[PDB]
Amino acid sequence: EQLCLLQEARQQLHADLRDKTEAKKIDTYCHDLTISSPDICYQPNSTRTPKGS
Amino acid sequence: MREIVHMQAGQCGNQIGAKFWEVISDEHGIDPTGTYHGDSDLQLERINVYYNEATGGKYVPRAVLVDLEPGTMDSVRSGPFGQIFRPDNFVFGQSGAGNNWAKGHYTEGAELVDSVLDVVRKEAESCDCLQGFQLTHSLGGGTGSGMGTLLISKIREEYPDRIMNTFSVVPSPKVSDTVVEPYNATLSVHQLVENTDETYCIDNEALYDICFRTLKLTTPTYGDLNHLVSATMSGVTTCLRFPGQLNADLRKLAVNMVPFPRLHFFMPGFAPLTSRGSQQYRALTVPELTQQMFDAKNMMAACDPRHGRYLTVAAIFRGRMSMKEVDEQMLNVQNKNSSYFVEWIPNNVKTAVCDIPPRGLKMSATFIGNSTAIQELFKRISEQFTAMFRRKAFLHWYTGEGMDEMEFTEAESNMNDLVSEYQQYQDATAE
Amino acid sequence: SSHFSANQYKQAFDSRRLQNSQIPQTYKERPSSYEGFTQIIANDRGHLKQGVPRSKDSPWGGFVGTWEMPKKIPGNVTTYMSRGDPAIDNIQKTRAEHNEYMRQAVS
Amino acid sequence: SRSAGTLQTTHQATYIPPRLMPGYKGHCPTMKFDYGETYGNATAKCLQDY
Amino acid sequence: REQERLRKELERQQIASNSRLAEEQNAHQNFMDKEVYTNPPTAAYFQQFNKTSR
Amino acid sequence: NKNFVNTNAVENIMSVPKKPAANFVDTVNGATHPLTPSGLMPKYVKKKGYG
Amino acid sequence: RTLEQSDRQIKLNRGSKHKLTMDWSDKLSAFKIDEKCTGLNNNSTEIQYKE
Amino acid sequence: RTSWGIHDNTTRLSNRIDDIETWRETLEKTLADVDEEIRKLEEDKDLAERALEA
Amino acid sequence: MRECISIHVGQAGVQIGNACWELYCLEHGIQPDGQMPSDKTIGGGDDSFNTFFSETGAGKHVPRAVFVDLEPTVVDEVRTGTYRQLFHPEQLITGKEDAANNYARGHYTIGKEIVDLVLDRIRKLADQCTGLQGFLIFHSFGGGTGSGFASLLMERLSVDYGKKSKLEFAIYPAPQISTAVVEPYNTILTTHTTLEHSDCAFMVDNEAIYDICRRNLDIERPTYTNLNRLIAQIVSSITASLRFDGALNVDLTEFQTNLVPYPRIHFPLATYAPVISAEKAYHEQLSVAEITNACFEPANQMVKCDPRHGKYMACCMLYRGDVVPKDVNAAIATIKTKRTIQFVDWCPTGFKVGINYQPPTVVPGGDLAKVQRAVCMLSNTTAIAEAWARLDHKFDLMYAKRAFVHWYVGEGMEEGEFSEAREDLAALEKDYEEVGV
Amino acid sequence: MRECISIHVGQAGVQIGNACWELYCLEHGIQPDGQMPSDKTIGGGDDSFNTFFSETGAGKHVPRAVFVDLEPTVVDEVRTGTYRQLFHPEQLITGKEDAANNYARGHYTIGKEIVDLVLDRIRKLADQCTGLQGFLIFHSFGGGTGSGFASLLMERLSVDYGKKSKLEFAIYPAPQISTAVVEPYNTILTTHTTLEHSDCAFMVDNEAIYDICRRNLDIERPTYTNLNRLIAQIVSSITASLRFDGALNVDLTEFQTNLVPYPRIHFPLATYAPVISAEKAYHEQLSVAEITNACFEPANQMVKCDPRHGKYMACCMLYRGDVVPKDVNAAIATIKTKRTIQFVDWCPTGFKVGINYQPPTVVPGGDLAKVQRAVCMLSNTTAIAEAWARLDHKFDLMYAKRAFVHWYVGEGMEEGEFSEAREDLAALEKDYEEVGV
Amino acid sequence: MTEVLSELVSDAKRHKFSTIPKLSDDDIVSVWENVANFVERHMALQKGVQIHGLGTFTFTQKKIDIGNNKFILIQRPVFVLSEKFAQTHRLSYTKHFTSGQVPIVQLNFAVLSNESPFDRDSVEGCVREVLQALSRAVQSKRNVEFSFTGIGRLTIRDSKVKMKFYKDFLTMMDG
Ligand SMILES: Nc1nc2c(ncn2[C@@H]2O[C@H](COP(=O)(O)OP(=O)(O)OP(=O)(O)O)[C@@H](O)[C@H]2O)c(=O)[nH]1
Ligand SMILES: Nc1nc2c(ncn2[C@@H]2O[C@H](COP(=O)(O)OP(=O)(O)OP(=O)(O)O)[C@@H](O)[C@H]2O)c(=O)[nH]1
Ligand SMILES: Nc1nc2c(ncn2[C@@H]2O[C@H](COP(=O)(O)OP(=O)(O)O)[C@@H](O)[C@H]2O)c(=O)[nH]1
Ligand SMILES: [Mg+2]
Ligand SMILES: [Mg+2]
Repeated sequence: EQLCLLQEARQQLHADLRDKTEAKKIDTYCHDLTISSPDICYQPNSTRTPKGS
Repeated sequence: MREIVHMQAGQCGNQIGAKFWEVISDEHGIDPTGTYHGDSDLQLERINVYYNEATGGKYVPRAVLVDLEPGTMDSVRSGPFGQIFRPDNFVFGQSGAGNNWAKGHYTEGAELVDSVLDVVRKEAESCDCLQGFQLTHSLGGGTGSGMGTLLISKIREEYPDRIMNTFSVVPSPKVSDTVVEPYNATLSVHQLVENTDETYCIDNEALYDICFRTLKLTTPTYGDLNHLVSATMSGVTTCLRFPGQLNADLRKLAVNMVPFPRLHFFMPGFAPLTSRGSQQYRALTVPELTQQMFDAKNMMAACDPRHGRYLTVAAIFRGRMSMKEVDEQMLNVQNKNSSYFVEWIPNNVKTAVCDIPPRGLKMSATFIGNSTAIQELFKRISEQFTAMFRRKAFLHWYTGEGMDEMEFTEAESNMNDLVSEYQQYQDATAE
Repeated sequence: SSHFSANQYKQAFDSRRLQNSQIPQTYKERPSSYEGFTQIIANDRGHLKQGVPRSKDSPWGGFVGTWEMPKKIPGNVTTYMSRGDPAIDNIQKTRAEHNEYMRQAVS
Repeated sequence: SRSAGTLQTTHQATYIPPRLMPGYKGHCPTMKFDYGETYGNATAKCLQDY
Repeated sequence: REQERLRKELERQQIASNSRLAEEQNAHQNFMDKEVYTNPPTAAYFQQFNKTSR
Repeated sequence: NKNFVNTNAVENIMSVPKKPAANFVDTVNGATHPLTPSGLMPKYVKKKGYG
Repeated sequence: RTLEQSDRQIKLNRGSKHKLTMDWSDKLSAFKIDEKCTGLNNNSTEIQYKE
Repeated sequence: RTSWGIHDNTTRLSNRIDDIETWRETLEKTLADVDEEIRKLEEDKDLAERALEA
Repeated sequence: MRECISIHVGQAGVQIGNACWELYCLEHGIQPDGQMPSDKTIGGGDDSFNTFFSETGAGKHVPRAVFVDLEPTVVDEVRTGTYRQLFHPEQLITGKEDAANNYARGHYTIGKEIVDLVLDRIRKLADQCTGLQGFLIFHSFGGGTGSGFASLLMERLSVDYGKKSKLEFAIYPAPQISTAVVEPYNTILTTHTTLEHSDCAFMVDNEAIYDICRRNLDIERPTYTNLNRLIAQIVSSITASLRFDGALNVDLTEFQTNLVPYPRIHFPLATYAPVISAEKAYHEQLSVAEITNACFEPANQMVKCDPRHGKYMACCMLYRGDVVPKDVNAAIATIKTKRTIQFVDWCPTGFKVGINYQPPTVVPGGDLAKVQRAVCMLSNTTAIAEAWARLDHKFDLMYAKRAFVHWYVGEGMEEGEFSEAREDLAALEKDYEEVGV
Repeated sequence: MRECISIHVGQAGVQIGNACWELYCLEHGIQPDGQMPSDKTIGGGDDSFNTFFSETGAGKHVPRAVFVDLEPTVVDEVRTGTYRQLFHPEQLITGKEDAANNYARGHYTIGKEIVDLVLDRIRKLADQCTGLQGFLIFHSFGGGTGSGFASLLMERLSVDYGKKSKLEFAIYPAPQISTAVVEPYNTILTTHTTLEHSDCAFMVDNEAIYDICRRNLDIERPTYTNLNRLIAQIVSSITASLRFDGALNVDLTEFQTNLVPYPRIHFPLATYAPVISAEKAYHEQLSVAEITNACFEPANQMVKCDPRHGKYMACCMLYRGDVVPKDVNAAIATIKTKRTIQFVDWCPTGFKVGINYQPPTVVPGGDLAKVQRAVCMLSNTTAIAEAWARLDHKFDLMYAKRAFVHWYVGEGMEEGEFSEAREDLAALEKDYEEVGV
Repeated sequence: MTEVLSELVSDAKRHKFSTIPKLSDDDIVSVWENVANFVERHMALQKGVQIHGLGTFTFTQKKIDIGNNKFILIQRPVFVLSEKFAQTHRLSYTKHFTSGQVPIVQLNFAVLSNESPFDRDSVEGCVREVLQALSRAVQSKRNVEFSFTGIGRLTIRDSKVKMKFYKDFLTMMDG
């Protein structure tokens, strides 16, 4: 009974940690973006706030 | 936000309603837990018509399951889509019915009706528009007939401005399965004609015939019967849940189909219904759906459309289609078989079009017919009733549970003069 | 309660010119003249005194809601031309019924 | 309790200072300066009333 | 003509500010609908039953 | 053996029209509210003992 | 294996959306260039002797 | 205000990178704590279960 | 300045209003957001849109329409999709219970629930209007809201607004195709109450346009979108002279004066020409005389009443495009010399011409081919007496046994209204007989 | 020297003032701690706050208010809230034990233990201000502190200050919605002693505010916070003429002289227009003509009554923002030419306008929108005769068999006071009828 | 004030268009006498007569449990208005808490036509036209006092319905 709970707590943390590592990948990509970067342009909406924010 | 309260009485009514909520939960993409798992928002706009919000994204059906035998209550709780229902609106008794209309009406069936009406009142004033009440049962047993008619009378006494549509499985004589079913049917048709203002009579022999010819169906059992009944249950209220080119709800169908108040027993149908071997030989076209609606063997009320004259015909289509094609087909049927139509009503067809087909099919159709051929099943019930009332058979049960023979005479006289009213309106000159 | 004219500017201040497509209410244009020492004909309460020619209209004004309008409306023909004599007669009949029911509802 | 978040009145929920007035989901997304805390465990009551 | 253009630009500024306030107010309304005004009972509401044998 | 065609048309001639519901809506979405209790219909100014 | 395939389709979708936003941003900026050009008349104050 | 505007949000993005790492490291250590705890519990599950045939 | 208020009541009215305001936005260059594509100066800067669209302080075009229905499905479908930001949400009135094909439900029940709110929205729009020209009321003579609430609303409009123009666009039940069953009952009861509170009612059925789409457009199975697009073209050709400069301008106050010879005779027909597709217009040289002959042909009529069976009273010809008044005059002269077209003896001057220079716009992905000239043909003829006689025969067949009367009475209308309505249209029927001689 | 003393009696008054001083300090740029920021956001001295805020030696801006209640926790949550440093400590006066919905307990037993202290505090504030212009008493007619102690307080203010103006903001009980059973007793007991000791009492109904928030702001489930924000905007629009600049400005002595015809008919009605949210405020005209048409509307009154079923006496109109006198004039002219409004016979001139320049200030967390125009309309109509007659009927239902009278008898008051209150309000009914005659 | 004798029966007899013009003013009164005896004899055996029309005659059982298998019952016969007629004519019914432990029987045309020298086609019209005439009297705003002789009088004064039960009925139906 306890091993199934300990497995379940591992499964919650691993799904959380997988989100943290590649959210840092997003934020590092935004941090390294500069004025002279070629992947930089006007956006259609940009300043929207998505649902689940 | 017009919305319908569903009630289901007896084993037959409970199984039909379980299949009905299964079908209209597939139509809205709702899992048996209660969450919405669909793809489009069209399945989510009018989800309040049949489902009530719970905490989170849970959708609890607005259904009341009533029975005097707890075994069917356990069966419909533990069967497919049994988790969707609320355990509080599972009011039951632990006595039984015994296929006795007197026991279901004037005895312990009337013990349960207090809690039954409490549950239905809770669901009814949990509303905001409350389109009407929709009941399913059978006129063959005790709880289906007696208790069902008791709920019909009480709900009509409470809210006599709401659309009350009941379906009811009428007994066929060549299916039998009960010896007191003419008594149970005659004692309940009186309450049906007097109180209910929309009735879609369904017959088990017609269902079996549809399964055995139009669907082959080597062993249909009671699953396919309730499946077809659920198809016609969804096809009459599809326009409340989905938008369309020409909308028509239960009140509009009742207005356009019922000429006189005690003239409201219908002949439902569905299309397409294609066998597996003939699946690839068939192309779904609006004339093909119109023909399969206007085919005699496709009927679900054991009447023959050629054996009578239609008064009014409601035709509810589903899917993307052409209004011109629909209108020319529904005019061409009137122009072709004009002899099977009353001439004192021009345009004997109400037409509705909804552009949201069921999951799977691209087009589908639903027939509702206020034919005067509905009198033949009532005549069969009346002749079996007088056959087993000539010698006063099986009356000791009803007199023990508290009825006199005068109630049986009222039931026979009301059924006889209702059939005579059908015959008189059927054999009427134009003007 | 006093829409007492504008002389040169009566061409303006019209309901048609100030975006009021509804029919307008007729106040008394062209003010009159008096002599002086008007009677007080009241008290310090809002009363009308005894012997004053009190009106017979409703103190709360004349207005009818939707659920007390007549079920039938004549239609404001105001023409009485190219119609038959029974048409003229029953148009007068519905006009009289309209006026009577509005008068009864106001009073 | 702490876990249910039920000790907030209507006045404390709505009458927040105007410099931080347009909050999101009943919080202040910019006024937040305490991150990464480890000392403190949530007991059975805290995890049951969450 | 410059006064008319200034009036129209002031109107446009008001529209932009009202659009930001509108998205904030819609977020607040959705927050108060899907949260706050809901009552799902937790385990502590049922824990306080059957905790005494007497 | 009564003539149902005649004995339905008779009360179709001379059955009772019901009084329409004295209520109103204002939300551009429905939301029917009764008008007689409400605040809009004047009845207490009539009363019997207003003065 | 399906998770690593679904991660590829996410980057392909956002890669293709990025190429659209390359083109759409060029249309907005070209719209503003033609926006000031259409408004130029003889009495325009914008106007200039230039090579 | 434009040159300082980019620099202000570059530090805000850099603050969030350090903000995730304060929680990404603690969640990584708890996974090592859970994995060690699972390994210890499976051995002690086996020890009592090997005592069943004893 | 030439403001018009469009009240779309019923499902038919709301769908026709969708197809109308789409064409109006395409004409005036309005996106489905309410904004000009370019700035205030270029690509616009005019004030030609104020007949239909009012302008807020920022430059957002919002329509002068009031969408009314008692069911919520169609109005919510308008509220959520494409033109979701164009239409005003307070001008999208909907209710809970529909009238369910019942004149008396739409007249005394739920129709009377909403009329205060509808008149409030209408008077707000009229206060916005600064030179209002009239009300274009789009409805059907079918069932429910299009009959009962439309008749009640027009009664209230006649009560409060005086003698303002109240032009109906009415979907008349076709002689063979008809959807509802109680449709003759509703049509009798609504024409009885809209005989007096009306100025003019353009009568546009569905079966004639079905035959037109089969024969001239080769669709062979059209739908409500195509039907409402043709109706939108009709109303655009009618209202064009209030927005576009022309040789002969026609305003909304003129149609009653030039199409109503006698009171209670205010039901003219409608026809659009040249309604034809591109692969057929490739082979044609479409000119003024040809499209006038197409208008007077008894197959392009958009109501199934052939003019061979009656006499014309009035004839409004709205020419629209690169049309020349010389060829207009020649075409009308040769129509007058033509004998199959028959005009009544007491009307030597039976024609009224309105010429507008704006070419007929085309909806992208539409049905109609682009042409340089078009005619809105608007005739008041005695051939509609056949349709009135057929509908009265249907009413008498339904009313001899008095089926479907218990619904109306048991939810609130007196049964004497049926008899007085049938008497009113019998008087109308004799009126058409006496006008025809 | 345009100072105003704001008294807030009862729970309703305390919460209304809690939402009100928020809006005042946001308008005047005063921080929640009471310290005005050192330059960089404000210009110069800028002593426009002096009408509501005084200047201590520490630079703190303490308001000219008094929050008085016969209960803890309701003023104590203010003392422990976000404005704990803005209010003086004994400025906020609390009792120990409730009057508890009892006029007798709030007027004869518990009120005469705190009335002396609140009079002393009012005396200190009045001695501090040198241009004392009036009192603003915010209370409710639900009863307890809001009725008994408010009546006692106004009775002592009448003899202490004499002819100084005393405006009231009274939360009148709703017709069908009631949070207390004994509300008719409390309201009719306080509206027998208020009449000879008042000047003008604006009348606000919670159910009407609920309906306004439901049909305009699109909040389907509003809250007392939203209510008190609306009354805060009303009183801000009233007092903006004292703090800000305008074309023609309205003194507090205007509100008695230009609004009440007779000494005991001093119950006018507030109305705010527009009251629209930001989701729909981008999509209307915000014109002064439309906001006048909206404030002259039964669907936008702050009290649940129909003004079309009665005659107006006076209308004090505070136009606030970017308004111009001629568009104001044309709006008033078209209202005077409307049908549904009928003025009373003896009052030719029934309007009094005040044009201000400062636009309304929006709270960032409220429900309203940033607009350039607003109208606070104060209407003295005869439609409150229905409300007074309803109160008299609800009094006569209970008092016919001496229900709930033993509490009032035992708690100081005698039996006859109910009879004199009933006779006084019957005389008020007769006055309201004979004025309309 | 409007009784049942000599006005409603006369209107239902002449009644311009009538199903039953042959039966006399004594006969329509006697068939409602039979209806009254029918309602009496079925309510005596703890049942309730429901007529589609006016309404339903039931009880209000006031059952207080004494203890040791004893109970005191206060019985009161009540007449609940049919809600269809109440909504049609807007009469303010008196709501009565009626339990479902009362068997409910419809009006028995077979019983009313058995001992009568008449038939079903006449006994059905004898109640339908009387309900229609009572509805016409409600339209006419005349004070209706429609009698149920042997039971009580149903009074419609001004938008209100109340039934006064007779003393003998109230003392032999109480149990
Ligand atoms: N030309 C055209 N006619 C339509 C359209 N939709 C509905 N109709 C007509 O409307 C009739 C059906 O009645 P409706 O007008 O829709 O009824 P309603 O106004 O919505 O009121 P209810 O009966 O309560 O639903 C049909 O006979 C059609 O002829 C449409 O989109 N185009
Ligand atoms: N508009 C508005 N009214 C309120 C508010 N809070 C309370 N009320 C009104 O106050 C009435 C009840 O009287 P209270 O103000 O609560 O009581 P009190 O004046 O403090 O006197 P006590 O009853 O002795 O405590 C209710 O009917 C409400 O209408 C509020 O926040 N806004
Ligand atoms: N079509 C159909 N008929 C059924 C079903 N179950 C039972 N019946 C019929 O119902 C009749 C008996 O009714 P019953 O269920 O006993 O009614 P109850 O006593 O109230 O539960 C039998 O003649 C069956 O033919 C079903 O699932 N579908
Ligand atoms: Mg509709
Ligand atoms: Mg309090």
